[PDB]
Amino acid sequence: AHFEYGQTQKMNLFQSVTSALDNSLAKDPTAVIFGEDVAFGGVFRCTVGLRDKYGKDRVFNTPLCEQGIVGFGIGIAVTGATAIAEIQFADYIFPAFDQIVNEAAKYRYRSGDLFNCGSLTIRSPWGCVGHGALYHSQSPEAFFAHCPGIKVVIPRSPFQAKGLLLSCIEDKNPCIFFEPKILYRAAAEEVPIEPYNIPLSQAEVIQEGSDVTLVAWGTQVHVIREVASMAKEKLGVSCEVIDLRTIIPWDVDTICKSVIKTGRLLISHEAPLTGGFASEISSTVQEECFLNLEAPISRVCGYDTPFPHIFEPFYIPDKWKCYDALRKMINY
Amino acid sequence: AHFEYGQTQKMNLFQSVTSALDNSLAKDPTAVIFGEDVAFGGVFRCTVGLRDKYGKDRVFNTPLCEQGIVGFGIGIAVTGATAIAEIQFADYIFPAFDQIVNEAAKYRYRSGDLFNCGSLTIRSPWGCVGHGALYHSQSPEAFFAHCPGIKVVIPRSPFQAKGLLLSCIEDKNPCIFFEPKILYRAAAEEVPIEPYNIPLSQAEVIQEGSDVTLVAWGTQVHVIREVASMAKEKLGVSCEVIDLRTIIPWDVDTICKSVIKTGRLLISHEAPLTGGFASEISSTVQEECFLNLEAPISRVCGYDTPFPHIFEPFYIPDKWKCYDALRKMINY
Amino acid sequence: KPQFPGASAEFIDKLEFIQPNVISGIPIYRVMDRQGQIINPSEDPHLPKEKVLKLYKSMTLLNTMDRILYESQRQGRISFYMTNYGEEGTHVGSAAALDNTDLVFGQAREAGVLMYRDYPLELFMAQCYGNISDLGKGRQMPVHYGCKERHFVTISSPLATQIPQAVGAAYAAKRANANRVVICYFGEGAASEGDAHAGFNFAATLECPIIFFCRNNGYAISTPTSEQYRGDGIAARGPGYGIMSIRVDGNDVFAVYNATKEARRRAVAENQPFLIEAMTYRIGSTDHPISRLRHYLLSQGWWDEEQEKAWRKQSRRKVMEAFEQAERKPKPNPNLLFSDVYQEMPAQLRKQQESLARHLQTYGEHYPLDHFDK
Amino acid sequence: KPQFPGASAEFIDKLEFIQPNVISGIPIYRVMDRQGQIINPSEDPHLPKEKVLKLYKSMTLLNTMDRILYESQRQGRISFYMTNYGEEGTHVGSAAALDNTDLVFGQAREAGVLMYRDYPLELFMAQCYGNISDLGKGRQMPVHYGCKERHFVTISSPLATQIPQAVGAAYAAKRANANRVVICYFGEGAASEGDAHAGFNFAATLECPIIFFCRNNGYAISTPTSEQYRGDGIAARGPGYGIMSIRVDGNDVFAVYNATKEARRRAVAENQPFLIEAMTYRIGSTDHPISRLRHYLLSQGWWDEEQEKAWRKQSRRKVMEAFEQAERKPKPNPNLLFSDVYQEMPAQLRKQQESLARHLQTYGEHYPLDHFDK
Ligand SMILES: Cc1ncc(C[n+]2csc(CCOP(=O)(O)OP(=O)(O)O)c2C)c(N)n1
Ligand SMILES: Cc1ncc(C[n+]2csc(CCOP(=O)(O)OP(=O)(O)O)c2C)c(N)n1
Ligand SMILES: [Cl-]
Ligand SMILES: [Cl-]
Ligand SMILES: [K+]
Ligand SMILES: [K+]
Ligand SMILES: [K+]
Ligand SMILES: [K+]
Ligand SMILES: [Mn+2]
Ligand SMILES: [Mn+2]
Repeated sequence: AHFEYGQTQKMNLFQSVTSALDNSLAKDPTAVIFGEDVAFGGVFRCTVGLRDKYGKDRVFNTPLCEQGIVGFGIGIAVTGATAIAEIQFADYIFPAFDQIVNEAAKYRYRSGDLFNCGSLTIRSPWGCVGHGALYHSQSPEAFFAHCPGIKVVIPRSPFQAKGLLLSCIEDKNPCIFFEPKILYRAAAEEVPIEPYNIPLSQAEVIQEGSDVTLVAWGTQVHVIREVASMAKEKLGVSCEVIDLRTIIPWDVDTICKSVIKTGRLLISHEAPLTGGFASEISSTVQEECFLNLEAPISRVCGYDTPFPHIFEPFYIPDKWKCYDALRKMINY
Repeated sequence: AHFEYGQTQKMNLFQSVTSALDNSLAKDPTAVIFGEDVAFGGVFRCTVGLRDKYGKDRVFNTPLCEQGIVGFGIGIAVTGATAIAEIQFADYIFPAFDQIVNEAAKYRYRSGDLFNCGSLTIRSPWGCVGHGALYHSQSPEAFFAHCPGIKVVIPRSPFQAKGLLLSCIEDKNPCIFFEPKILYRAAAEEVPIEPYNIPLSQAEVIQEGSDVTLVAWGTQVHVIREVASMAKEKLGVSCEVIDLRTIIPWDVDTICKSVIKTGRLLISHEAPLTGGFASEISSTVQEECFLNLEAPISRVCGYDTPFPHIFEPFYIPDKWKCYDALRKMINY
Repeated sequence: KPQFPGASAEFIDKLEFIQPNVISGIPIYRVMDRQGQIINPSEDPHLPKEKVLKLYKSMTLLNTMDRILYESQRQGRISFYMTNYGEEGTHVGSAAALDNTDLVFGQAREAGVLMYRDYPLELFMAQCYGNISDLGKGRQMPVHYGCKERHFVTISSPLATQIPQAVGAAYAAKRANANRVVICYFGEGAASEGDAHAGFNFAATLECPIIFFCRNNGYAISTPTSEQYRGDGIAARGPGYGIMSIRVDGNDVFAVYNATKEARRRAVAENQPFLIEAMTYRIGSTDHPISRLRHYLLSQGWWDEEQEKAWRKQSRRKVMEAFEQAERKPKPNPNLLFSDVYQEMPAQLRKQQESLARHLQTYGEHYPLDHFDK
Repeated sequence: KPQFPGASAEFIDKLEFIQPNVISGIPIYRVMDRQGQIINPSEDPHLPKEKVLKLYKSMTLLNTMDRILYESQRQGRISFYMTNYGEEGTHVGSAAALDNTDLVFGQAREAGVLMYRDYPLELFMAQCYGNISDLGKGRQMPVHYGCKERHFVTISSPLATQIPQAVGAAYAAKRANANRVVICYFGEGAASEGDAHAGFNFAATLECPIIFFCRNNGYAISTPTSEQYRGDGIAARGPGYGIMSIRVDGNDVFAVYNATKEARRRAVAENQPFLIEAMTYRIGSTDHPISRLRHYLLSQGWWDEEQEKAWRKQSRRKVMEAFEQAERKPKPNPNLLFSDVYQEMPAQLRKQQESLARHLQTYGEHYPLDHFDK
C-alpha cells in the first residue's frame, strides 16, 4: 500500500457515504438515488440497505447507459427534486461528458435562472486502486475543472466524505463528488451519525508549517502528510499540508496565504501532469505570490500516459517522488 | 470584427481545408471523409466538390450521432485506412468524448501496439464567431490537452491550415484539428496547390522581439500580433509573437527559449481561464525559466462563464484586454 | 418451454431471420383530407369553434411572426432566425391536447407550442434581440425560447439532450403524484443520437408518463432519411423498447391532436411512454397544415375571406407593435454575463466581473456600449 | 398515397397505437435438445467429426483454464479474473462459423473465440500475469486479450465502445473488397449504451458486412433484464434499424454455428448487417453447452468415458505447464509504461521516462523491482 457533532461511530469511507445518503433521504422526501446496480447496494456497497429503508421508487437501478443516467438526473433536478446519480467508476463518466458540460453546467446560465439542475449530485468512485489499470483508476477532475457551472469535490477521509457529500447534495448547483475508492475499506474513523456539513470551496490546512506548502486532494493528502513527516525528520524542513477538497471553485485564498508565508509550493496529484489541475493552482499562485516565491512551484503528478496495470507502483506520485522533488526545491 | 512550394492560389481557410482534403484523397486511396452533411460540401463548405471527384463511397454522410462518427472512424483506422471524420461544431464534440479519451487516445498503448487508430483525424470548426453563443463558439482544446495519446492542432491562417492538416492526416496518431471558423471566409492568402507539410509540436515565432513574449493560437494570434504593434507604438516595447500551433504535445523548447530571452510572458486564449491551456504553459515556463522571470506570467483569457450571445464583445480577450495586461506586466 | 430470463418466447426448430417491414410501414393516421374534409366521422374530435379558431389563429400568427423575424435576420437586425414553416400543425395540434401545466421539452422548432400557450410576442422578440426584457438575459442564440410560467423548458442547441432529461422530469412527476405528463419533441435526425436511445429505454424501464413526439420532415439539414436510418422511420423503433407507438399526418392538426390527446390520457393513467411520429414536409435556418385547417373552418362555415383579411391585418399590426418595441429596448447590463453561472457568483468570478468593470472605465470607448443598460 | 419522404406507408383512418409483442417474442432457434438429440434433420449442419471434437475440446480447455486462473485470482497471484462459464457454446460455435481472417471485436467474455483460433495458453496467461511474454506489455487489467495474428481486436473495459468501431472496420473491409466479415460481441446490458444505437444504425445506413452478436444472459452484474429493457430483448430491436435478426439458444453450439454461418454468408454477399441474440444462463468477475455437446458426441459414438478421462488429464497438464511458465517469467521493464502512448514518445514524455530512471537509481530499494526485466 502506497499510503462536536453528536454521537459518532467508526465508519470507513463507504459507510460514511451510506450514512450521508441515508441522512439525505430521511430529511428530503424528494431525494432519489439511481444508477447501475445501486439497488442491491452497489459494487462498492455505498447504497446497502437504502432501497429496503426508503423504497424501490427512491433507490433504483437504471439501464446501462451513462449518458442516460446523467440526462435523467438533470431532468429530475429540473423539477426541483434532489437527484443523486451514481457513475460506477469515474473512468466511465465520459459518455456523460456532454450532458455534464453542455447541459448540467450551463442549465441555469442559459435560461436566465428560469430553470436549473442545482439539485443534482453525481457521485463516482475515483483514483487508483493498486491494479485497476486504464479504466478503473482514473482521476478525471481536470477535465471537469475547465467547465464553469459545475462543482467538483473530492474528500480525503470518512469524516470529510460525509460532510462534503451532504454539502454537495444540498448545494444549489450540479456537483460531482469523487470518492477515492482505495479508501472505501481502508481505516475507519469516527463519523457523526446525524447530518453535518463541511463547506465547499474551502481548503483545509491540516498541519501548519513554515518552510514549504504542500497541496493535494483525495488519497494523495495522506501521501503529502507522510512527506511532511519525512522532510521534518530527514531535512528539518517544516511543511504546511493542505487538502484542497474542492477542485472548482477552488480556495485560492487559503493556498496563496500559505505560500506568501512559506515561499515555496509543491502540488501533487495522481492524474497526469499535462493539463492536470496542479497546472491551474501553480499558475494562479505564481500570479498572486510572485514576489514571495523562493523556488519554482513543483508539480509531482502521474506521468503523461494512460494508467497501467503492472507498472502502477512506478507510475504513481508516491512519497519518494514527492520527497525527492521537495528536497530539490528546498535546495534550489 | 475583433481581429517555396510550387504554384499557389489565394485561398481562404475553408478553401485551404478543401485543398488539403483533395490532396489527401488523391494520394491515399484508403482515405475517406465522413460526418454530418459532408456530402453536399458541408455547412462551412469545406468538402465541396469532393464527393463528385472521389466517389460516394469516399465522401459520405453519417447518421446524426457524434459518438458514432468517432467510433466509426476509429474502426476504419484500426484496419489501416485513413479516416477523416468531421464534427460539425467543436461544441458538439462532447458526445464523442469517451470514444476520443477512453478509446482513440489509448488504443495503441493498451494493445502494446498490436492495434492502433493512428490514421484517424477528427476535424471540427472551433472558436468564436461573433454571435454563436454557447454552442457555436466553444474552444475545447484544454479538455483534450489532459488526454495522453491524442494530438490537438489549431492553425492561424489558410497556409498554416493546409500544411498542418496534411500533417495531422499523415501523422500516425489520432489527431484533432480545430479550424477557427471565424477565419473560414476571412482574408485569403497564397496557399500551394500541391501538398506540403508543417510539422506538429512546433511553435512558430512570427515576430522576433526582446522585451516580452506573447503566445496564442488560432485567431488569437492575430490579436496578439496587433497587441505587439500597439505596444511598440504606445510603449516602445518590443514583443516576440509566437503561434503555438500544436496544443499537445506542445513545443515547450521554443516557448522557454523565448522567455529566457525576454523575461516576460503573456499567454492569451478565447477559452475560459480556469483549467485553460494557458495554465499548462504558464506553470511549465515558470518551472523552466524561473530565474529569468521579471514579472509574473500573465494569462488573458475568456471569463469563467459559458460563451454568451449578446455579451460576446465584452467576453472575449480582445486586443485592449491583452494590451492593458501587457502594460501592467511591463510596469510590474 | 425456453427458460431464459431475457425473453419470453417459444422454441423454433428452423432457422429464420426476422425481416423488417419497411416498404409497407406503419400507416399514417389521418382525420381530414387535403380539402379539409373529415374522412371517418367516428374519429372527428368535434372540437368547439373557439378552440379550433385558436388553433388556426395560433398557427397563422406564428407564420406572420416568422415572416417578419426572418426578414429581420436577412437585414442583420437579429443574428439568427429559423422559421416554423410546415410545423405549425404539429406544434399547435399537440399543444392543444396537453394540459396547460404539462411540461414541455423542445428540440428546436417549438415556437407554436409557446404561441398556443399565449407566450407574448414581446418575449419571443426579446429573446431574438437579447434585449432587457429577455428573461434569458440575452445569453443564448436567437430562437432558444424558455418560459417557467408556461412550463416550457429552455431549449438548447445540442440535439437530443432533452430526451433523457424529459424522462427524468416525468419520473419525478410520477413520484409527485402530479397527474401531469411530460412531452418531448425531437426531429428524426436527433433520434439517431445516443441520447434518444437512452431516453426511450429509460422511459420504458422506469415506467414514466411521457410522450415522445418525433417530427419527421424527411431531412436533417442536407441529410435525407435514406442516410439517417434504414428501418421504418422512428415509429417502428418504439415497439422494440416496449413503447406504444403511432404515426400521424403532421399536416393534419386533428390527427395530431387526437393522437396526442389519447397518448396523454394513457401515459398519465398508466405511467407508460408513448411515441408519436408526425410526418411533415420541411418547407423552409438563416398540402400545408394552415391551408387544410382553413378549408375545414370554411366548411362549418366558421371563417370566410372577410375574417381572413381582418385577421391577417390585425396579426400583422400586433407583430409589428412587438417588433418596434423589441428593437428600441436596450440590451442588458454586460455585468449579466457573469451571473447565474452558479446560483451564487464565486468570489473568483466576482473578481473577473470587477476586472471587466475596471476595463470598461478605461477602454469603454472601444465597446458598443450605447444600447447596453447601465 | 402519403408522399412523405421519411416512411413508406399507407394512410389509416382510425387511431390505433402499435403494441409491442413481448409476451410471445421472437422464438429461440434450437438444433439439438438437452439430451444432445437433433430435433429437425434438415437443420443439422452435419459437421465432420474432427471439427465437432475441436468445438468440444476448445470449450472444455477453456473451462479447465478458467478453473485454474480463477483459483490463481482467489490466491492473489493475478489481480483479477473472470470465467467463461455458460458462454463456451456461444464463443466457440460462432467462432467456428467464421473465416479465420474475419475480424473480431469483443465485449468481455470472448476467450473461447481465441481458444478456437488456437491462441496459445502461454499468451492467455501472459496477459493475466502481465509478464514479459504479453504483447500487451502488461498495461491492461487481466482478461483484456488481443491478437493481431488471429484478427482479434484488443478488448477494452468500457462497454459497447467496440460496436461502432466494428462497424467502421466493416465499412473499410467492404471498400477493400476484403470478402471478410466483422463480428462484434456485446452483452444485453451493453446494448443499452448509446454506442450500441450508433453502431446498429450506422451499419444499416452505410451497408456494412457485420454480424452483431449479443449474448443475453439475463443479467448485467446485479441488474436483471426487467430493469434493462422492456421490449422483446435485443433481437426485437434489429428490425427497427432495418437489420435482419434472429434469436438462438446459446446453450446449443449447433444453433449458434448455423445462425452465425448463415449471417456471415449473407452479410459478406449482401453488405448488410445481421443481429444474432444468443440466450444463455449466467453461470458464474472475481443444460450447459458442454454437457449438451458431450451428449451429441456420445451419440455418433464419437466420444466415450475413456476419451473424456484422457482429455481431462491432458488438458489439465497443458494448462498447468503454461501456468508454471507464466508465473516464473519476469514482468516487463518499467520503461515500457512510457512507450506506445503515441507511436513515437514525445520528447517531454522521454524526459519523464528519464526522470523515473533517475528516481529508481536513488530510491530503487523502495520498489518491487525484483521480478521486473532489466
Ligand atoms: C449534437 C449536435 N450535433 C449537430 C448539431 C447541428 N444541427 C443543428 S440542426 C441539425 C439537423 C437536425 O435534424 P432533425 O433532428 O431532423 O431536425 P429538423 O431540423 O429537421 O427539425 C443539425 C445536424 C447540433 N445542434 N447538435
Ligand atoms: C461504460 C461502462 N459502464 C459500466 C461498466 C461496468 N460494468 C462492467 S460489466 C457490467 C455489466 C455488463 O453487462 P452485460 O453487457 O450484460 O455483460 P455480461 O457481463 O452479462 O456479459 C458493467 C456495468 C463498464 N465496464 N463500462
Ligand atoms: Cl434556492
Ligand atoms: Cl508506420
Ligand atoms: K447539488
Ligand atoms: K492521424
Ligand atoms: K437540446
Ligand atoms: K470495449
Ligand atoms: Mn428532420
Ligand atoms: Mn448480461
